[PDB]
Amino acid sequence: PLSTACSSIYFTMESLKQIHFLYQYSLQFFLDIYHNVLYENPNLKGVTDHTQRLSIITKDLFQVA
Repeated sequence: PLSTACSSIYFTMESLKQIHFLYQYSLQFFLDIYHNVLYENPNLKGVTDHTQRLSIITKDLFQVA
């Protein structure tokens, strides 16, 4: 489910260029977003239960993106 949501966000982000010419986003930028959510996450620190970590990861992905 997280991977599906991640793909949806990136493609929505890519198609966002239609409403304004300025919004030109590359794949590397979205990869940086996803890796920041994945690696450098304050909320993930101190949590070992995987379900809670995935909930934190998806919420933080939405917010950080």
